[PDB]
Amino acid sequence: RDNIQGITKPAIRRLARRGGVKRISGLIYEETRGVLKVFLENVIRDAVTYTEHAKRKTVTAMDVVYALKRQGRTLYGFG
Amino acid sequence: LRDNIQGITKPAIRRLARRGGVKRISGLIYEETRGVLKVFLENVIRDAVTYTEHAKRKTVTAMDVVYALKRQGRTLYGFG
Amino acid sequence: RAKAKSRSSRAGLQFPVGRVHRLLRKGNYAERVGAGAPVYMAAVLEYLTAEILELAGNAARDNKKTRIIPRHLQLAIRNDEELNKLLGKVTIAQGGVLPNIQAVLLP
Amino acid sequence: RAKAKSRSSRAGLQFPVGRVHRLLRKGNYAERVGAGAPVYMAAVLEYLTAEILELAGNAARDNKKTRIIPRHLQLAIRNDEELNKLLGKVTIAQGGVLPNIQAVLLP
Amino acid sequence: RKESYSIYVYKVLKQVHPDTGISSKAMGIMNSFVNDIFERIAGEASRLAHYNKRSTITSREIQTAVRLLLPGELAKHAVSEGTKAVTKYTSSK
Amino acid sequence: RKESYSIYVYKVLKQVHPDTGISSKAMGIMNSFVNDIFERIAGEASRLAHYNKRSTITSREIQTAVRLLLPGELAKHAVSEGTKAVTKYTSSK
Amino acid sequence: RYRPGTVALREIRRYQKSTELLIRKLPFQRLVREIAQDFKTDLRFQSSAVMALQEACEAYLVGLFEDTNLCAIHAKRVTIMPKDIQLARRIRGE
Amino acid sequence: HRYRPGTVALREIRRYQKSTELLIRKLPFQRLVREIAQDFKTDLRFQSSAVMALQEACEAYLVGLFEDTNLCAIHAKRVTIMPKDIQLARRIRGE
Amino acid sequence: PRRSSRL
Amino acid sequence: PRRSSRL
DNA sequence: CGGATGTATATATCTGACACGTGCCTGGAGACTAGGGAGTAATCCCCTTGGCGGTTAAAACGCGGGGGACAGCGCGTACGTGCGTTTAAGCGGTGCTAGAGCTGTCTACGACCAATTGAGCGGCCTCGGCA
DNA sequence: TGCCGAGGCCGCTCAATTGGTCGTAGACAGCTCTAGCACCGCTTAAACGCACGTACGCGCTGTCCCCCGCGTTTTAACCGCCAAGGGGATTACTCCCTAGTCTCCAGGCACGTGTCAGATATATACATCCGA
Repeated sequence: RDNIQGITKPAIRRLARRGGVKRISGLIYEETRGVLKVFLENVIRDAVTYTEHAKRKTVTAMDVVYALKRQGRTLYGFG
Repeated sequence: LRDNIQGITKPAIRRLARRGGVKRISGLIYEETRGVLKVFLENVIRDAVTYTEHAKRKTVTAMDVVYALKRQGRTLYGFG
Repeated sequence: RAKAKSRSSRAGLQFPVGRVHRLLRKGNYAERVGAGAPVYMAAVLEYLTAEILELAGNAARDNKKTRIIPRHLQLAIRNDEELNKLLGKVTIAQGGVLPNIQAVLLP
Repeated sequence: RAKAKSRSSRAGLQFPVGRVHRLLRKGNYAERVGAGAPVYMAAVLEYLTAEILELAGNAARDNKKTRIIPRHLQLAIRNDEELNKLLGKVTIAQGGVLPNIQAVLLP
Repeated sequence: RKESYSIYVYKVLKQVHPDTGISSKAMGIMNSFVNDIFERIAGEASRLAHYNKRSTITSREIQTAVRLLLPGELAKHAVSEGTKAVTKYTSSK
Repeated sequence: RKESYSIYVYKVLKQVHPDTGISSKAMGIMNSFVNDIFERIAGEASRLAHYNKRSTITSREIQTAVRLLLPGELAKHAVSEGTKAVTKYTSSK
Repeated sequence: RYRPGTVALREIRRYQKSTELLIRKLPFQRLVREIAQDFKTDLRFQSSAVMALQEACEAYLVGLFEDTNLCAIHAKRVTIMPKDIQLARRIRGE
Repeated sequence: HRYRPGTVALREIRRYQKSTELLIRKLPFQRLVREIAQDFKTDLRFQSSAVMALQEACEAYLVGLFEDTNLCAIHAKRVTIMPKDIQLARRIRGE
Repeated sequence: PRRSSRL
Repeated sequence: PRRSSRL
């Protein structure tokens, strides 16, 4: 469905500015898109597995929190 | 016991670097390596001695060392 | 039968000793739980909470504000060294980052 | 009593099912343990063990040896991609490293 | 009926800063923090008891778990707080 | 008495490579590996049972914990092995 | 007009002071559903679940960029590059 | 006869990446371990296998760190490793 | 108010 | 001889 | 091309660790009963999805220019290679006792159950901290 | 200049507290014997110190091309409002699956033993490097 192109170049620039970066080469955007896709696939697979084990049709914030904690990425503020 | 960090000599550090795949070494590497090793060893031994003290023992054991290493994400195979 | 006195006030704490005891008993941790364990655990939890809240309130006052927000929590945690070591792999939602620019990039 | 039939023989396995059942029951994991869980766990453990041993035997044969040693085990694990992912934070004693020299250091 | 630590966190906040509020998002974050620390300490104590072939979790296991998990000066002041509460609770039976 | 997995590991080795042996250090390493994997799987299953307010650990929880722990192709074959063994066991009583 | 670098420093100072999310919510949600399509069909989502995913992703990317900056400064450069990103990820272990 | 600089180094890399023995001397390492441990508790005894476990862990850790340091050095178009390479590697690893 | 000896 | 179909 | 220098090859040989066999004892299998955990069935209402219109914040695009990345060159110093000399690691016996491990008794402590009731949660209402 | 969410006020149910009983986990004491510490003498292997030279960090210069800052036009994100139903969540009820006991009995563990895989040297054929 080609929805990765919705992560636009100015958004990546804003993230890099929050990261303290001052100058950005023109090939960084495609690399960033690939890295983000890998990370998102890794998290969503585990979230869906938890949802399926509960015999549910709806993914929940606690599913997402458990999946994140499983990878050593604990997150506060969503239950 | 004092000044036992100098027993980790320059040829031994060179052998470790050779196993690591390094081809050239500057002369200031050895002091840095000694400091890094001392920090790591202190971190492991503190936890091992805590495990030994909880059991009311006077002898540190291989299981104490293995538990201390596993507590830090450095699992070791081959000692029980 | 006499007047019921809570174990929290008996130990001089604010955290719920009985609730801590029930969670320990039900959490599949060990076959049996001793009597002093909930008291010790509640004391430790209360102490850590007090530390974090004091630092966060200091940050809130430094921002000329009355209410504590996640930004203040994040600032306190990341500015305290031991707390930063303890909460090393934790993300605080809506927290932000510490202001920091490398010296080489400055004009 | 119509003679004792091993639970491992009923499942067609080599790993012990009764011992796995006892370990699950004594390990403070839950209040109750179902009947097919030890069978499932024993099957998974046996499958993984066979997977590692085949590669270790191949490495030993390539080394012109009859017996498997930690060096062979380490070579097998580090050369298999998925096993390397599974055991990526494990140190094997007397295992050594994989031979690898960066291309820019060569003459 | 959902239970949380909100009232106790608020009591500690009133003790520390008498004139200062807290928003609901920050309260949720504090709830997450308390639950996380509880889980860490309880797991460490359970591992210790299993290692020493005991079947009980006592205050000695909690004290050793705190030393293993908290860094530096945080452990020293936490161990002193826990010891004081146990000896005060025992005196009044 | 010190129980271990040595005889079962040896049987599996005999049926994979008939004319091949193993030394005691390698056997110790294999024992460590088996214990480590057992602990990982059991811990994940215990957490799964707790998250859903269940009191028992069944083979449905073992299967889900295997799908969370093993990498892609390893998990698919491990699930096939575990399902086949339970079916054979069930049609034996 | 300003010299190249002044506006960049001002933007760094501006974005290191706030806490709002920097990606657009609707495109992010579309991408999340697209990815989830491959694991199960006809899946519903909670708004808080999507929000948690976005917060985690943004924190991860910001951390990666701050590591890439160090890698770029090590090589006596100012511009970040795909080689810097690859080195940071390789050392991290991903 | 005299070899050119680098030939012996490559031969040494090839030799030491093939074997599995420990590369540090046992008695000095044991002295260092006891000296460090004397600061946490006095009159401590050690089992024989505990010292060996400590040595294996230390050597594996240092070899991995050197592997990362070499990549950091190569990234800057160099062949020699320097203290700043170790510092960058440890900072990225999170130590 | 309640203060800390660590700070 | 037992062999793995994954390989 | 040619020589000195490490590489792998095939001889023998000997030793100690691996693989196998035995006696027994403790843990696993068989059979039975009892209770509650979980599996269906059914209903309520919360919240997720889908659509429409407007407004305006953000994205997309083109242009000009300067500053940063990259290649090339020269130089001096610091690290690698090799040799002679000094040190202390490794090995093999011997002695000694500190402490880890095991066994038996017997109390104090924690699980369990019944009866009360006050702590804590849900629902409302208001005003002042904050954008 | 507000407007909405933080804090404070009741009703009420349920989970924490008090009191008593029972059984076993663990604390204490005594005994055994293994292994961790300490020492001594001998070989020789490795650490150490020195000298020479070369190759590689490192600074300096020059060229160009590619990112940045800015103005303009197009796009769709966002926000408010509305409607419909899939499914999350709860309650009732029954049965079947797991825990707990008591007999039996054989699978696995400690122990002893006897050969063969694989470490050691020696002589040898052969790549390999470097300066001619």
